[PDB]
Amino acid sequence: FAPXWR
Amino acid sequence: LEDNWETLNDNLKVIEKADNAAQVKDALTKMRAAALDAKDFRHGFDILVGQIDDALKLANEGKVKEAQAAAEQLKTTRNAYSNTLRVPDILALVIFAVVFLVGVLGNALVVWVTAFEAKRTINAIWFLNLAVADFLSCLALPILFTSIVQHHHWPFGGAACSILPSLILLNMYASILLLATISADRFLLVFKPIWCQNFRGAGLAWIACAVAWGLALLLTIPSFLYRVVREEYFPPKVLCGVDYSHDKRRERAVAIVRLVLGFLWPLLTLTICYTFILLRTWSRRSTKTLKVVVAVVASFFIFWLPYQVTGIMMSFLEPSSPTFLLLKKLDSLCVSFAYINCCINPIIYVVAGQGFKSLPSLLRNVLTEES
Ligand SMILES: Cc1ccc(NC(=O)[C@H]2CCCN(C(=O)c3c(C)cccc3F)[C@H]2c2ccc(NC3CCCC3)cc2)cc1C(F)(F)F
Ligand SMILES: CCCCCCCC/C=C\CCCCCCCC(=O)OC[C@H](O)CO
Ligand SMILES: CCCCCCCC/C=C\CCCCCCCC(=O)OC[C@H](O)CO
Ligand SMILES: CCCCCCCC/C=C\CCCCCCCC(=O)O
Ligand SMILES: CCCCCCCC/C=C\CCCCCCCC(=O)O
Ligand SMILES: CCCCCCCC/C=C\CCCCCCCC(=O)O
Ligand SMILES: CCCCCCCC/C=C\CCCCCCCC(=O)O
Ligand code: NA
Repeated sequence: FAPXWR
Repeated sequence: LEDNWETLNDNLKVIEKADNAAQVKDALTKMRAAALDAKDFRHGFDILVGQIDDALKLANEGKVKEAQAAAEQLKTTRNAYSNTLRVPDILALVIFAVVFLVGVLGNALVVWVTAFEAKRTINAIWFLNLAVADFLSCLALPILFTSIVQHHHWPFGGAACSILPSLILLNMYASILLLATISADRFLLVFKPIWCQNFRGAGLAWIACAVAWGLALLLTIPSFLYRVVREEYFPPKVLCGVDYSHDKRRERAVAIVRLVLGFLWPLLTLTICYTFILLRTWSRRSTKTLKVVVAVVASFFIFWLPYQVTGIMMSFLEPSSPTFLLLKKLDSLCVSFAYINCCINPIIYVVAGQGFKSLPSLLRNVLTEES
């Protein structure tokens, strides 16, 4: 999992 | 002090995604140094260091899982320990703000100007569609802005988390497909003008635009489906992001396809297109619209490049690596730089217009000329 876009 | 605090959290993530005791121990050693480097505040750090030594003892014994558990308990202590934003996030905010103001007003004005000539001139249809894509993309910005201001907290729900961050990617494919269509039109006007006299009409232009929009949407769905919200606990909040967990191959696959379809293949094909067109023009004795479109095409690759470079790099890096962690912090900044595409067209139009009265009348002359 990674917040935002990448 | 603020830098040491990030050192703790960075190595904490390293421990979370560690393969063996050696990495856990190394990360914990750097945490200890950073904790000591950083009377009520002394106590908190003291409780932190002891917990690090507890975890460090376990890791030294070779007990990786038990050491990682003790490191997770360290996060519970952190809450008991100046909530300012990262430098890259702050720059992202500044850029976001400017792009929103310029892009909303600028492209609204373009849509206004080109809407009237849309059934009278092909160029108006092209520029109308580019503006609509840019305007729509800008609408997400206030909510993205807000979330970054609230330290990535996402209180807008799952639906908005899937859609709003996706609008910049939609804009990427829609813009470049429209530019591909516009470029094909420019190419034909120069090299196959008989085709243009037989075919070129408003009807075909609107169909090409429909397909371009449709294709863009289809290219956006896969990433759209992989966006999820995630609830955090220390400190408690809700994050909005991408989830390729237990699928590192897909993450890499998506990154590569986005690089090719969204950057490399358009770069190749449009550069070929305008090499043909410019050498033809420069060897002979319409440049106004042509000069505008070239500028818009150029600006697409200029402002997407950092996004594409960091994207590809992160996919080929382990999530526990220092370079990955650094690139992650830059993600919002890189997208904000890409977002400049959604306000740059009206700037280009006005500058190109200067080299020719009012603002809407100036756009009319630039955007609605007939070939
Ligand atoms: C994302 C993406 C970007 C650019 C391309 N370009 C290509 O494949 C290119 C295919 C070859 C033609 N072409 C050019 O840029 C081109 C031109 C103009 C002149 C001279 C050489 C060229 F190389 C692209 C193209 C494709 C489709 C349209 N029009 C269609 C009709 C409605 C929607 C687009 C216009 C140009 C393709 C994709 C794709 F296919 F992956 F979606
Ligand atoms: C005009 C001739 C062409 C028409 C041909 C009929 C097409 C429609 C039928 C099935 C489509 C199903 C397509 C499913 C493929 C999507 C899977 C995908 O995009 O993977 C995304 C991945 O996460 C990122 O790399
Ligand atoms: C570090 C951040 C830097 C951001 C700064 C970059 C902003 C780019 C703006 C416009 C792109 C224009 C690039 C040059 C394209 C214009 C040339 C042109 O219009 O060609 C006319 C044709 O040559 C007839 O002779
Ligand atoms: C060699 C790799 C090709 C990559 C581009 C793929 C699509 C290119 C389509 C055609 C390229 C050149 C088209 C030339 C058309 C000539 C018309 C004319 O000269 O009057
Ligand atoms: C969200 C992606 C799927 C929807 C894509 C549809 C894109 C719409 C593009 C143009 C549709 C309307 C056509 C214009 C009608 C008037 C043309 C005319 O009468 O001269
Ligand atoms: C007009 C059609 C345009 C065709 C463009 C040609 C570009 C090639 C398209 C995508 C190729 C990307 C290769 C994908 C790598 C996937 C990695 C993997 O699955 O393991
Ligand atoms: C700047 C001009 C150069 C850009 C033109 C290059 C066009 C490239 C077209 C498709 C290349 C396919 C890339 C294959 C990716 C391999 C993925 C993998 O090996 O995992
Ligand atoms: Na644009």
